Amino acid sequence: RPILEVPESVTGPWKGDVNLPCTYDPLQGYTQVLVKWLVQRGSDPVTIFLRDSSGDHIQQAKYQGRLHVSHKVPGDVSLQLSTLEMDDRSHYTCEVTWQTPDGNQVVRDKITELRVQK
Amino acid sequence: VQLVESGGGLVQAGGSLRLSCAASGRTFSSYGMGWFRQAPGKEREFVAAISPFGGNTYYADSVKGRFTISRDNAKNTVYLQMNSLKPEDTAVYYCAAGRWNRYGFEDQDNFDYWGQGTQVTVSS
Repeated sequence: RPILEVPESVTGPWKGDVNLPCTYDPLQGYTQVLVKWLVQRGSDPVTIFLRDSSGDHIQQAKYQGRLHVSHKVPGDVSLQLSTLEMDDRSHYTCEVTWQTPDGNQVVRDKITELRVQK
Repeated sequence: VQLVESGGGLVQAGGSLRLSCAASGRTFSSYGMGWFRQAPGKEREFVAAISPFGGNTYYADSVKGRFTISRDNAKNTVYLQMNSLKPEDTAVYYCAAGRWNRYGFEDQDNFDYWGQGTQVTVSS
């Protein structure tokens, strides 16, 4: 522990919307300092979303205006993608970094496969 | 997903063994695979891991330069070549599978599937 809770795969309808669940149980002392969602490009995970102390940042142009990440509940950083294209099919990684009172950082990630249907 | 280990047994210090682990399913390449070990009276500890996709490899510091992990995705098989074996390497070795990518591969809670283990004994 901690671990992220992310399904092995999700489906979304072509031209519709999809939610990629990424949840965790908040732990006493583990302050969330970074959230990233990444898309797998061969051997390279590529950041598409970053949440840091300055706010939310969409890091790949093709997701601009189509990407939201939950923020209202501690431990729910699920990703929502709208107007799905067939070219959105990929493996997506949820990655959360926590910092403990001593300054140590702990990182966890987990992969889901997004399939776009119909 | 079922995981089945092969290999193991008795070897002399300085010798070597190859362990293997076969996985069911059809999405093997997207799983990170790991090896863990447990000696009697001690807790289970990380040995090596290999990431999904590009297959980055990670090793406990005490096995770096001695053990090598690799995978054959067309065979759903992960291998552990344990060279330069020492009596301190005596333990039951377990293969495991999870959906981590670059982080958390040392944390046993990050692996959802486990084999029953194979015993390795290194005699001096």
